[PDB]
Amino acid sequence: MSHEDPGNVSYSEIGGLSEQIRELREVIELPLTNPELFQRVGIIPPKGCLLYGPPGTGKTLLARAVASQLDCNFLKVVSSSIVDKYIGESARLIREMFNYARDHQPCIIFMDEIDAIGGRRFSEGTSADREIQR
Amino acid sequence: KEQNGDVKEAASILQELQVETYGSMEKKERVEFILEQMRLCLAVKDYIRTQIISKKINTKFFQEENTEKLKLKYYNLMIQLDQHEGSYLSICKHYRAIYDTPCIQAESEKWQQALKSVVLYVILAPFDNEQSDLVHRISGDKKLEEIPKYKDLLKLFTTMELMRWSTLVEDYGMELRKGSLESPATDVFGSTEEGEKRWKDLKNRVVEHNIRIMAKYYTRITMKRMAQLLDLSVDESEAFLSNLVVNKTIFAKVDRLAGIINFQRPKDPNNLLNDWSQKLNSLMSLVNKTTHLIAKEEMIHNLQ
Amino acid sequence: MQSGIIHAAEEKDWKTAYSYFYEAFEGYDSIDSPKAITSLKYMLLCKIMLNTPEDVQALVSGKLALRYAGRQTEALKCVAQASKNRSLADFEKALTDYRAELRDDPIISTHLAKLYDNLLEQNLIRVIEPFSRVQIEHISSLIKLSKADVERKLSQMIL
Ligand SMILES: Nc1ncnc2c1ncn2[C@@H]1O[C@H](COP(=O)(O)OP(=O)(O)O)[C@@H](O)[C@H]1O
Repeated sequence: MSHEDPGNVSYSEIGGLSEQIRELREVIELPLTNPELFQRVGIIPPKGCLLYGPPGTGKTLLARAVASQLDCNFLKVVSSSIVDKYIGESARLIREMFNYARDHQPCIIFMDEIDAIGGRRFSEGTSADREIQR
Repeated sequence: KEQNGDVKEAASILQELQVETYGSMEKKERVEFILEQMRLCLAVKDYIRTQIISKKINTKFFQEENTEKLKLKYYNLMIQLDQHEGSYLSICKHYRAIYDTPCIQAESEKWQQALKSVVLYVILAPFDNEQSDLVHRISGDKKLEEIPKYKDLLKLFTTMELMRWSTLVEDYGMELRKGSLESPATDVFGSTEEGEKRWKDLKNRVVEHNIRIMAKYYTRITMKRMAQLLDLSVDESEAFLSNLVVNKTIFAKVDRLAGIINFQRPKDPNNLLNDWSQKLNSLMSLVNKTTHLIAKEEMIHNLQ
Repeated sequence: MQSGIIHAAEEKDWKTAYSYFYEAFEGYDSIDSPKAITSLKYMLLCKIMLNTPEDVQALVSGKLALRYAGRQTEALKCVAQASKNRSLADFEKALTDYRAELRDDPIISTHLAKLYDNLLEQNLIRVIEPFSRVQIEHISSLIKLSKADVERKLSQMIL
């Protein structure tokens, strides 16, 4: 999920949501390119962003264009291939993900379709639910 | 500048000072603007803010190399902040800082008065190792001989002894008023309020100077011989020793119902026997070891 | 405010009560001048009585105190300075000079007598330090006071 994605046209290809196009730029591209202004006003930049809407609004496509800029410092995740057959062995993957992302300083993590791993909560359902929730 | 400012008009700039420290600081513009207001603070008779805002100054050096007329030349206005209290050691390094500008601008008249200026108060600073070594660095100067009175000032350096303040004024009464440059000596004694303070400071320098060597070379000392070797009332000697022992820079014990006083320290027999063992070990066995080896070399050099 | 008042009424905790005065003044901040103006006297009174004098001049040197400067904070300046210098005569001088400004304590008897009796040996620690074998009339001179109560006082010291 590091050296895997092929290239892509820039966001010039997509259109119709340029408000959002610029809007993600302030949370991702700007705070690393020019962190000075955040210090001048004295306010920490945002941390995480969510994308939602009907299917085929170009949600995956926009992330494709964004990752098409760096192409080297971008991690992508289906949020479904994380499960396994063992008891642990899945959280640890998350650990080393955040540890590699700790290794490289300007890391971008992408996770599609959290609803697989997302969930909300359960009143003591099945044990596999407990593996997931952990 | 239109109204020429006042307390308030000078207070106007006070709110927009740190602005372009965050906007952007330029080594030839932001410096001149950032030093500009603190003089107006000086006109306001405010120093607590002047030193704080000035703390951004002494981090904005390393452009004096290209800035001649301004960078090293506001410091003259910085001894107005350094000058309010008795920070006589603070300006010590200062006048060496400004000592170069009349040397880069190699003139040797304003530079000349820089020589006397930097030195006329190093005696006027309380004693520190920073004084004892800085007097060494100012010592051995290739231009220090330009001031022939620097040696008469050098008498105050080591083992002081007979540096009687009366003879001092007898040798120094014309460096205050007379002279060729005479301006730092004017700041020392010319101005009545400043000069007077430095008369008393000089006294301070004198008595405190002698007291140290007294502790250096006196087991005990009679009260009368102290009052006479200081030329002042025994009560005044009580003041000088009291405010110096509360200073605890020189320990003493004025046993006053007999007057005889000591400059020494008690002796734990652990300490006494420790030192006896010290001399017995170090300077009895080691040098003994060395002497035999030089003696062995003597055979090799002379007859086999 | 009256939390710090009665919490300081028995003289057991001279820190948390100070926190009550600081809290009450912060509440009176910029909304009640007559009530906020009185908090400083009690906060700095509890600090000087706490024997931490320099932070009084520090607090009054704070920009918040500049909003509420006046004859009372000036009266606390000289008192904190005399306490700092350990002067039986400077303290008496400020006490006499700003007496009307000084009377405002609800209990000026204990608050002045206790700090004073502190000031006695506060004086003695300096005025006795530089010597070992003294004749007592001179130290009665330097203290500027009779020597009998000096004998009982210092005797209280060694005791
Ligand atoms: N504005 C657009 N321009 C070009 N293609 C688009 C646009 N919007 C949507 N698409 C197409 O729709 C797909 C969006 O899929 P995706 O972002 O994964 O949505 P979902 O996650 O809901 O399936 C892309 O493969 C893309 O080809």
